[PDB]
Amino acid sequence: TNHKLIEAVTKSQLRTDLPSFRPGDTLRVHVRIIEGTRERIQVFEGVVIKRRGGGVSETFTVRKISSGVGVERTFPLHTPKIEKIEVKRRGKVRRAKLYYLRSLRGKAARIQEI
Amino acid sequence: AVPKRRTSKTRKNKRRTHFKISVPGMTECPNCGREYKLSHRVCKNCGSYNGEEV
Amino acid sequence: YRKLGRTSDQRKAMLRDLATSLIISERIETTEARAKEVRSVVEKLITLGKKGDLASRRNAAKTLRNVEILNEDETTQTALQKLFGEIAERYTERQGGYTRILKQGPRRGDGAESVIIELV
Amino acid sequence: MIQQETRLKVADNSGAREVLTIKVLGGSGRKTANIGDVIVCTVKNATPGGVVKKGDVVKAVIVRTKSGVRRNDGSYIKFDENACVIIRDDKGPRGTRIFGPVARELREGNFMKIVSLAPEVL
Amino acid sequence: TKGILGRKIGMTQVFGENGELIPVTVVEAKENVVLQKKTVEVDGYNAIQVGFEDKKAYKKDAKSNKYANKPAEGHAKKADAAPKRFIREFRNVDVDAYEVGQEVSVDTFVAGDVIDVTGVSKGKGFQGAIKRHGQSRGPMSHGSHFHRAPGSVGMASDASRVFKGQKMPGRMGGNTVTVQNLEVVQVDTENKVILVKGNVPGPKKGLVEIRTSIKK
RNA sequence: UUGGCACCUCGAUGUCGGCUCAUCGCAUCCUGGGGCUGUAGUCGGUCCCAAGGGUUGGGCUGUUCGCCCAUUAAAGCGGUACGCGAGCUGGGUUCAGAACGUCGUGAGACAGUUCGGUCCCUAUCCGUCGUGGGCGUAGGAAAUUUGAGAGGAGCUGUCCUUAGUACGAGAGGACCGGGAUGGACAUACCUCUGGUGUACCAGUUGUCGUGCCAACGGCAUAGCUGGGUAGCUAUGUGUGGACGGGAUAAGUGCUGAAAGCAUCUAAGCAUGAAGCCCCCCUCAAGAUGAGAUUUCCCAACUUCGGUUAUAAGAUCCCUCAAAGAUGAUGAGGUUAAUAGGUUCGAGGUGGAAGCAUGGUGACAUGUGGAGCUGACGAAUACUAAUCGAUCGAAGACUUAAU
Ligand SMILES: [Mg+2]
Ligand SMILES: [Mg+2]
Ligand SMILES: [Mg+2]
Ligand SMILES: [Mg+2]
Ligand SMILES: [Mg+2]
Ligand SMILES: [Mg+2]
Ligand SMILES: [Mg+2]
Ligand SMILES: [Mg+2]
Ligand SMILES: [Mg+2]
Ligand SMILES: [Mg+2]
Ligand SMILES: [Mg+2]
Ligand SMILES: [Mg+2]
Ligand SMILES: [Mg+2]
Ligand SMILES: [Mg+2]
Ligand SMILES: [Mg+2]
Ligand SMILES: [Mg+2]
Ligand SMILES: [Mg+2]
Ligand SMILES: [Zn+2]
Repeated sequence: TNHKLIEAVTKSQLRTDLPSFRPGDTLRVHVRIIEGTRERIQVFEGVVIKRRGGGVSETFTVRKISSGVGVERTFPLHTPKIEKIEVKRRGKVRRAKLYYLRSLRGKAARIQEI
Repeated sequence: AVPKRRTSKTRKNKRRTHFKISVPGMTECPNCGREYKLSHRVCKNCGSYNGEEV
Repeated sequence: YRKLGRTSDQRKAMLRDLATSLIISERIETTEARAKEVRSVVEKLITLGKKGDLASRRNAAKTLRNVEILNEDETTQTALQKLFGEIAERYTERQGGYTRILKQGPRRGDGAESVIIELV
Repeated sequence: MIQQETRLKVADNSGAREVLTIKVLGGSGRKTANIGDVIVCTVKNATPGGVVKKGDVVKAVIVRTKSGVRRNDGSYIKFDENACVIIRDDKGPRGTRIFGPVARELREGNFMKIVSLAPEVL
Repeated sequence: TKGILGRKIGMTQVFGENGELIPVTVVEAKENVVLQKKTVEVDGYNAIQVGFEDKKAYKKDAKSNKYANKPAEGHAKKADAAPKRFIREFRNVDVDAYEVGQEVSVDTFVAGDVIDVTGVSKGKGFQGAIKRHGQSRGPMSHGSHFHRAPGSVGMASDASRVFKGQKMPGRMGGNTVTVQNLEVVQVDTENKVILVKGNVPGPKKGLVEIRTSIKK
């Protein structure tokens, strides 16, 4: 394991609510932002590039194209701000870090579903 | 990179204190008592180390 | 880990040669560092001979050499055959420590520490 | 991590299409800039018949970068480009449209006409 | 104004009140025992020895700091406690609220209690002037032959010497460091642990002196 | 600075500028404190104290100087062989080649210009940065330590509020006081984002090999490519320069004479700067003035004087790192989890080999989040840290109090 004490301290910060997803698949992320007035909830619908880390330091970055501009939104997996994670597809992928998509945009960025 | 002054016998000898070598990590072999050997090493004579020939 | 006055590939080949030579000879006279590094190699190979699967032969052929040894029945045999057929059958209760070392003493030419390493 | 001699695309309609930075504003010895920060600039490429033409010196806001920004929740946001929007006094543009997405830190930066005109804040 | 010894274990994350991320450092402080209570009468300065990490007892033929030596075993018997591995004093702490043999706990501190941790930094070896003092590297092209060396050293005939505070290559290693104004986040008592916000000095398996801040 | 004199150097004192590294002065550029004002207020002028910190990036030029662009609190003046070439460069001047203008009958010449043009050295001494051994500190040892001293850090903007107040016709617009947030810098560290990551994982080309298919191996920059554990790191994460005290500087005052008054001074008293001594951080008892505390060890022979090995303690020697050029420091040394291996995991890669199945085939699917996995976590004596050896006290005299 990581460490018998690290794990036992940082257990409480974990979250078991969440699903099992992999880099490749298009998911949504219902972020719980705090705009300067109040709390809204905007969604970031994109494909997962990667997941790294172990434990509370697990992460996953998501990539969306808004208007020809590529966006890359990284998160900690165990935030309280992520109220919900929905999952649309399960994309087919032979790697774990889809960094080849950063150079590709359009018909070549297509992930094939299973 | 070139000395201006010769190095006296006094300085030569004051420097050649720590250049010596020490008594090795020597011990007896208990198979033969005498024929001192190196510690944690095989005995050349007895071929031994903890009783067993090698 | 450790580097032995050799670059990466030379180190790999030296280690494979030492492993294989050990498997053939059952004891070899070397320097202590090369011993201390090849014991890991050897012991992992013995573990593969104990697991005994085809995939384990295939993974140990990645690390052994194709050598031919004559048996005492005047018979032809390979390192890998010897390994998976004899050596892993000797150690079926022994859980590691398939190899020992004996510090011999300082070599004349280079002042190196010679050792003897065998698979008891 | 935006410096001198960085060329930034321009995310408005003011006439400028590529823009080169000169000095980052905020203090002395300031090496770099990042999202939300203001820069002096010059226009190396301009759209024909644009309001803001070639070789005009002008201020601008950094709107999006590859060397993105960290948030207090650990969330990061990066982009596939570097972009500017050109301004004057009152922290608002001399254009009227903004292209592509924009970051939230401009809210704290009081660039509110920009945030309102941006088609997607992120 | 208190004090406690520990071991740097490492670093993790933890989430605050508002989803705020927090980089945090784990410090295990078990087997903390007051041993000697110094006094202005006898030592001239009021202070408190504190032990850490109970270790093994006398052995006739011992060969390490594992097995405690007979002076130390006596020093601790005088407190009616076990021999100890790490000892340090704490002058800022008060005298009356500690007696000898008393066991300190992590529970002394509290969430939000501000501190300063002092520990022996990580060991970089013999290093050069750049790595060690943050100097600049000479140019790597244009016919240069000065890349990573320390530059000039002194001036000339006037000042035909090299001032003492000159900066040259040497041992970059384990220098004692105090980090100030760090915040205590959380405390765990089954595990006897202290979570500290930040980047405390020294390596893993390494002693750490946590104590209350002198400046506020 | 321009020069003068020609005292050192011609059996060699390397010569402009830039770079790296800083150091000092103050005739102070900013910030600090004050007086006068033709000081309404914001801003300013001028002078006084003040050297703690800071005092920018580019264009042109070999260029220093200088002009310009853009900022900044400010973009300081000078010295240090116009600081620093056994620390770099060598653009420029200053060798030999060549050419223009001009001079010269000519060879050739020009503080005229132009193209090109070899920058040697393994550091003896001092010095400096780090690191150890010897002895000493009146017994021998282990740990914790005060601090004579030394060193470091010492910066500053923008905003909000007081308050759109005081001021002023208005335009405009404070001090004081409180709070917040950044630039540069220093430091520690790697959970985060990124980098590397040559005994990690996978893909792939050519060629040769393991007898052939399959699978593997070697060479091709690690063959190339895509990710990447540990550690090392910044571009990343945290913190810092906080709040104050005492005595002073220019000054500002009270009392108060000498001099019936006046009068900050002569006696006396109070106040007063980012400055000084402290507070803060680190090293520190070789501080030969060698400190203190706590604990441990405490015989036998004697020429009588003194010895002796031995105790405590530490080393040799070995296994290793959190340490490291080597010594050393630290974890451990069989009454043993120090490293290796082994079994589990984390993290990483991303779906092994074989078999079967659908396809003419390239391939695809299932068995199966498969198999591999160097450094990280845990458990486990399987292997090696064997037996041993060496060093290491018996505490001088005097005086006084007991
Ligand atoms: Mg190769
Ligand atoms: Mg070079
Ligand atoms: Mg001479
Ligand atoms: Mg000479
Ligand atoms: Mg002055
Ligand atoms: Mg000069
Ligand atoms: Mg030179
Ligand atoms: Mg020069
Ligand atoms: Mg010359
Ligand atoms: Mg003529
Ligand atoms: Mg001339
Ligand atoms: Mg040429
Ligand atoms: Mg990192
Ligand atoms: Mg890590
Ligand atoms: Mg091949
Ligand atoms: Mg084949
Ligand atoms: Mg060949
Ligand atoms: Zn023997």
